[PDB]
Amino acid sequence: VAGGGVALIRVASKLADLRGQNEDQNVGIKVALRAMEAPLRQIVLNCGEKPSVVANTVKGGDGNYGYNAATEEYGNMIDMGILDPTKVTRSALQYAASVAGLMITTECMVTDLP
Amino acid sequence: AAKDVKFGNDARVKMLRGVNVLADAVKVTLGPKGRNVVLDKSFGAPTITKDGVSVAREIELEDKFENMGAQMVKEVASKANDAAGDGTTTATVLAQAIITEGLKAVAAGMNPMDLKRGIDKAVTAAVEELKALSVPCSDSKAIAQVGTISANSDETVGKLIAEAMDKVGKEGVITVEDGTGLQDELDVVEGMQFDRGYLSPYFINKPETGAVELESPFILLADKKISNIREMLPVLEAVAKAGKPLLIIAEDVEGEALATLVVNTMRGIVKVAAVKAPGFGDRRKAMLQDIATLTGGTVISEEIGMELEKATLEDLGQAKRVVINKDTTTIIDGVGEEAAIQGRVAQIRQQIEEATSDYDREKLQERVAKLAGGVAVIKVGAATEVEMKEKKARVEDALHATRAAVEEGVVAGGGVALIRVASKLADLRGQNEDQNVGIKVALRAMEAPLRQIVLNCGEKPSVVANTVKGGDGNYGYNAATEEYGNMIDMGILDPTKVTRSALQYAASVAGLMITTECMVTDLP
Amino acid sequence: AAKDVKFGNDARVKMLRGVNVLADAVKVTLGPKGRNVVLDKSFGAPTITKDGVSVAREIELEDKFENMGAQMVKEVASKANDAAGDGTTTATVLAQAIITEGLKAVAAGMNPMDLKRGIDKAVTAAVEELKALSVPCSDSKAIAQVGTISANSDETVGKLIAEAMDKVGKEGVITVEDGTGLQDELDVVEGMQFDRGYLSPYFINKPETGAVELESPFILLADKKISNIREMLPVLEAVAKAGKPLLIIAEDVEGEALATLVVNTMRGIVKVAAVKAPGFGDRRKAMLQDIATLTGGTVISEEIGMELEKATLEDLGQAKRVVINKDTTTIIDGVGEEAAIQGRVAQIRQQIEEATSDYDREKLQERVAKLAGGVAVIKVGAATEVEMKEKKARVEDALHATRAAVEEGVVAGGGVALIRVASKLADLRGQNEDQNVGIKVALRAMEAPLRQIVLNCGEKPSVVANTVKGGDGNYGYNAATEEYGNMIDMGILDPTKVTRSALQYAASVAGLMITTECMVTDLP
Amino acid sequence: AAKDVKFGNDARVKMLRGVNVLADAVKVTLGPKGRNVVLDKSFGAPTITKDGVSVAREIELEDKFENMGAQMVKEVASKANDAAGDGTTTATVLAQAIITEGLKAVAAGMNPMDLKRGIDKAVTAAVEELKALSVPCSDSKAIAQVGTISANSDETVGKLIAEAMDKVGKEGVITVEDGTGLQDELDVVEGMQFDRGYLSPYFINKPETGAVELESPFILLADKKISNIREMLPVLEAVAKAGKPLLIIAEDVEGEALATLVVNTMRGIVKVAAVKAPGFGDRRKAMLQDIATLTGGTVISEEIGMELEKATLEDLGQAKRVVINKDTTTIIDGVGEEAAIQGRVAQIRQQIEEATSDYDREKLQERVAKLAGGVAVIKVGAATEVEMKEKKARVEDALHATRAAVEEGVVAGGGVALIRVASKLADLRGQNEDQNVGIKVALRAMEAPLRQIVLNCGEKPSVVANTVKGGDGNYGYNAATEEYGNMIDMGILDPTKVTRSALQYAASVAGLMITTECMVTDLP
Repeated sequence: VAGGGVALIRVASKLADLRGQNEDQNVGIKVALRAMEAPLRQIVLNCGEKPSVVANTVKGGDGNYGYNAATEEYGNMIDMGILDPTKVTRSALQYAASVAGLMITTECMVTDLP
Repeated sequence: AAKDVKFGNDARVKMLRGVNVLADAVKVTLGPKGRNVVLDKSFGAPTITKDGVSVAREIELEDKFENMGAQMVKEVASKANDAAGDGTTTATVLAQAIITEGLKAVAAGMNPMDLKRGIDKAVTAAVEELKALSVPCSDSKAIAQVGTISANSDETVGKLIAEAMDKVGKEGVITVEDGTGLQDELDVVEGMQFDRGYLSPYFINKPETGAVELESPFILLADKKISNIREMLPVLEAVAKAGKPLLIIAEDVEGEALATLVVNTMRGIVKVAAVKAPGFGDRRKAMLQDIATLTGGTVISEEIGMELEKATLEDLGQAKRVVINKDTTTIIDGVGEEAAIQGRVAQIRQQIEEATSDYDREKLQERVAKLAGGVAVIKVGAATEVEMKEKKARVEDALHATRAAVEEGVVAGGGVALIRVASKLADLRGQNEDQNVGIKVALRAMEAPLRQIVLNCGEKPSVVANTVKGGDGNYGYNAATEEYGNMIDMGILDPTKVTRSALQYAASVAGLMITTECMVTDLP
Repeated sequence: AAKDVKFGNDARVKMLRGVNVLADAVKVTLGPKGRNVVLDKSFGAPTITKDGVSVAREIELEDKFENMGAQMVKEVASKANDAAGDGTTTATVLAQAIITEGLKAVAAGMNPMDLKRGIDKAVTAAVEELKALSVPCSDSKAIAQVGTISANSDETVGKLIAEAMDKVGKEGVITVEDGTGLQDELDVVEGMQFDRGYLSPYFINKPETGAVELESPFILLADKKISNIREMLPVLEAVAKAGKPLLIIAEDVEGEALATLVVNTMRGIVKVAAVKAPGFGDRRKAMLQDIATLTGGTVISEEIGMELEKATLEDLGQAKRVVINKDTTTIIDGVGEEAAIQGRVAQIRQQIEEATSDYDREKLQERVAKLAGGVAVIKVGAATEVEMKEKKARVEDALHATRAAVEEGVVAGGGVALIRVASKLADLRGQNEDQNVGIKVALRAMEAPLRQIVLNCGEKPSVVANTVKGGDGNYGYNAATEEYGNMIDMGILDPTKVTRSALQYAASVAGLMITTECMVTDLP
Repeated sequence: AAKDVKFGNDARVKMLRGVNVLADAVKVTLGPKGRNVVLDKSFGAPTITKDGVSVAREIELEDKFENMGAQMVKEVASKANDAAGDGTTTATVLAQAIITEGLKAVAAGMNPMDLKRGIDKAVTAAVEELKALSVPCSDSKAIAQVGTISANSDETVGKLIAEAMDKVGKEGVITVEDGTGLQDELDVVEGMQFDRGYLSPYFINKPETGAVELESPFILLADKKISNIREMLPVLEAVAKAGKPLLIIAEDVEGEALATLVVNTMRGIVKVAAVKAPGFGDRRKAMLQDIATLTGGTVISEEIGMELEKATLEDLGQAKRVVINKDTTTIIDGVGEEAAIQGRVAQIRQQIEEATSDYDREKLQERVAKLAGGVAVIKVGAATEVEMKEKKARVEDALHATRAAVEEGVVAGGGVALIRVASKLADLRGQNEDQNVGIKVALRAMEAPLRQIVLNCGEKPSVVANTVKGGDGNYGYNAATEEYGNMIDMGILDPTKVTRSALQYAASVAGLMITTECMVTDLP
């Protein structure tokens, strides 16, 4: 799928309608979606860019329309040669979400005294 | 002397941090199930109130910067209350909203000057989209209804207001006084009202309304500036006698004279208030005369060798009661001869028969109006002095809401009017992505009032907001009975003029702060 | 008493550190998208302004040294505003630029006295290279156009100014007052104006413009110095009567007398202002007379046994209104007999027919000019007192910019005039590498104004600057519409006199500070 | 374990603060009026040196972060000395320069990744602009001249080098040993040299040059990795006998075996050094043979059931002397039969007559070269052992500078070569303003070396720099005689290869640090 973190940002803009059983769960959704923009927004940021402009632009298009941050030029990511094995993007996300979940649901920590 | 200066981001969080204290303290009194705020008072027992206006008056932080922030939204938010007689708490919770997301967007790197224009546009639109939602209100059948709703449903009050507006017109002048017992009284008396406020607070003696008030006072009409009390002594100490308070109307009062008076008002040595003559130029000189005629007595203009010394007690004017606001002076019942005044209007009309212009005509038939219209004076009556002072309070408030609906109509209350107007502009866009955010920020903010009212009621803000955004028109949510429906029909409304004001004003300051880069203040 | 002394490098960073606070606080206003600066005010609601002049007036740091630094660029930067009625913020952001790189170069080991000369050269050149870029402005078709652009495009104002200059000449005297209603009035009255300022601030009562102002005052003309009030009592308390303010014109007022008066002006016990007689020598004595004739009344010169005691009330002068600036006294409408004044000019002309010199001739036909030219008085009119006081403000400002264009022409605004002048001197060199740096520093600095205006607009300073440096003439960048082109044609200009001023002044102080090795101040 | 992490700006000043200690301590040695640096030594009398290399070896700060910074420029700066035999101090003062203004620009808000590219460009250019300024050096008339200048003008040394290069070619192999008395000796012996360094310092025993050195040692040629000493015991203790040091050449030595040996070298129980066989693949296997033939003895490859146990003493190789550097092994005088070796070259040439490729051909005629070229061995002679050990030092250094000129030519010394190259690129620009700064920073930096040499001489850096930037070519400033002119002619030059190196390397680390955002290190 499209690299440079766009694959995620696209998938996110496609689920704006998604909802859950109650307002909390909705936030739960909105939090995860908001988060999926991090990778891209950081790549951009590392490049001394304007994260918001570039993110909104990518969220505007459809498909693998991304932003080759290497040449500051938008277009199709796969054609430009910027991609990531779907398996890694899926993994990174599922895993991140796993630990994120666990910690958000932690109430107690036990450890050794210094 | 030495100052402290903060810049950009640093200086902004300080302001926000400050306004948050203001907004959060004042917004818990918002909405039917609003909570109490306990205002400790110097010596005595605290004050428990739910009046946002009172809570804001006291708020004032310690950090010089945070204060400015809070002090800034207060200056404007009160501007809304002074225009429609209500909607301060509203304008405040609004400004907090705009400001919060706005400064959030700035940190997000976006441009300030654009977020601003984007906001002012989203508002400019909401205001027109609001005039359309506005249900008219012209037949005295409606006046009597709005005045009623604006007084916990006392069909008496509504009627009273109406009977009055009927005697002097919607543009007339209506005054409220204490009754002489059970049963209400109403009638018009030779009076007048111009747009001039007190030349300084302090004179105020009815902080309940924030205005001055004088019984059977004297009116000093002098065409000239006054900065030296030495010209008052002759005809000022002669007023300490008779104990009759004195109203000075002159082109203006400055420094020495003014300060000297602002002093004596607290030191009880004579209670006098003075304000600027109305208008300017030759017209001011003429209007000064109108007043004199209407209140009996004469004007003291240098133009004819008259000095404030060669002025006895009869040269002075006199009426049965005056009332000064932050920007309004109104003379009630003038000693003026009901025959001489009729003669002055004679001239003014034979001066229109020589109106070699259009502007000149209006301004003249605008003067006969004041001088010939008179003033309606409602005297609230009740069973006991308490009930009465209370009712006179409700009437005074209903008389305010009424005039705001008669001017611009009314709209759904409970904060729905705004939330509707907002859902109607989701398509709205601007010149660039920043300006678009500017728009989306303002729209998002317009939900604050409702979402808070709901929140104060231990509800689910989101559910209730979406539901209201679903319907159309004045389909709202009477938070008092947890039941949706038409707001106007349920009796939950706000004079369009106050909702428009609260918004325009909140947006004003929000904009200014989002576009501030530097703050300068004193060192602690 | 005990002092603190800092030296060389140590003492310099302190100044810079100080001027930076001044410059940064004031420059965020620069250009179309300028931001607001919130100035906290003792008691009341803060003041939100974008006026660089107001922001600077308040800045004053705590560190005794840093202050001097900031206080130093303010003394000069204001000198520019007093000369062309504008360009203070500019001169400031300029001095920051020069100073920053300059002290940077000093640390770099280079010589200070050379960096200076290198800078003064780069400037001396920029000023001539600026007179050339200057588009003339002499036909009243242009006056009426500049006056217009200098007032948000009110073609009325421009016209008004022109009609005035047409009556008294480009060198005439134009005064602005309040109107007597709708419609403007203009006409010339027997008046005069000399180059003398108030003998002390405080007298000021219109801090809005920083000047004095007296209505139908009295003018005391005494040829002699005055340091003892004991000579005023007879003819000063006699002025407390009639309440008519008093203007004292004497060779000079010192200590006891002066202080004693500066006191009473705040204590309201009589509002009087006094200034030094014009010129010096025998001419001063003669001009004093001119004034007397023009304002009716007589001069009190010791030369003939006259004492300030044997002076009644008619011996005194009198006019309908006076106005004192930091360096200008102007008498408007003199009681003087329109027949006696005509007789004085008789002498002065029969005294030129005996002009055994050239200098002597000019100075005389220079007096008839003042005494015979009179003064033009514009009375701004508007619909309401508010609109009017506002318009009168715009006219007063346009009347200033106009006179600065009539004298030296106008050039492209938005800071391009400077950036152009800079790109034209890239070849310029001096006596040694240091002086060359001196040049390059000043040139680099002349881009600050534009680069800031652009920056305030969330732009890319570099792109925009290079582009402007690419073209030629008044090819600029209207930052208000993000579109390049001819600045004069787009209506974005600045009187050459102000741009020249801002630059010359900024360079002055920048030079002085770069050449400072020691600072002495009080111990905290 | 627990670590300390610093970020961005915070972490950068730490590095800089660190590298500054390094640079300032090392640069005060620069050029002829270079000062001394006193290096305290554990027990004994301090060491007074002007050798920047030695001063840097010792520098190592306490603050974990600052250290890294200093430790980072050292890693690279030494890389320059290892490539051209000189130019470390240079590369350091350079890196300080780039880094200082660079991080200064970052704080100025500019982009790091751009400053970098701008710098690398400015360099990429300076390198080509340097190859052009480079005066060739091919005729043995020049070699003998450069070798001379690179030895305080001992025309003997220069000649000696030349006579040698003449026998083995510019690409030959030249060795320097102690002489057998007065008079120098030179001759070629059956030897060889490959690009493999010691498998670990410590083995080093001539820290004066930082290399190993063995007299009439044994050479162990085994095609295989070795990590277990248990395979050495049989043929290692048999080497403790005869006391003849041992050189192990195997595919590689790891852990247990390696460590075990690095131990014994300090514990005197046998002095052996080992290095990796040359090349890789089948060629490595073949080259291993070449060595064996050349040094008499055989290879022990598992491929044919041979074990490091069934290996006597004659199976082992032997030569008259070896020398290992950080990346170079060189065998001098092999026991190998001058008749058998001639037979091996027989095969290698009849293997080229079957060269079904081009690559394959070069790599083969590259082997005969090593195996048939032999090694030139210069034996410095002098009057006394002292004079001699000293001269042998000079020759060893001149032999290095010479080879760096023979490869890439020579350019003006005293830091002018760089300052010239810099003034030639003033026009150079990049894709954006940041990159431009990147360029300007690198150029400004290239003046450091000269400006320091001058400074060490109590001169006026600026004057002298501008003067040199005025002229063209190798017009420099012999700081030794305060007289300008042609540097090459005056005898002040540097092998182009070292100047190019110092620059490329300095720029490398400078870049990396300017682009660092995070540092992680151990907690104190």
